[PDB]
Amino acid sequence: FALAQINADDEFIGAIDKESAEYLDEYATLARDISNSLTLVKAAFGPLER
Amino acid sequence: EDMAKIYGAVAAVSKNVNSSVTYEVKRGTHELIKVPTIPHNLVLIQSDNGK
Repeated sequence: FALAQINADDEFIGAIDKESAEYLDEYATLARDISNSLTLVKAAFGPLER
Repeated sequence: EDMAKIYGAVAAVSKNVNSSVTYEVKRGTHELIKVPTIPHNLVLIQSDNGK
């Protein structure tokens, strides 16, 4: 009923660009940690038995 | 640095193996005492006149 039109301010636009840089760094960091953890599991632990 | 962390963790797992055990076998063993004198129970009873 009271839908508000979206206004794209210059300050808001620059904020998104900063987030894209931080999102990109976060994804790259996560990918390295996953690769490290996958290498660690294979070398250290074998299979479980009952 | 990440590989140094990973290799060290694997080395710790390899060092968790057990070599052997050691214990002392003593059950059933007792100490012995030494008796100095033989317990004789003999007494000589004689009359006053020696009869």
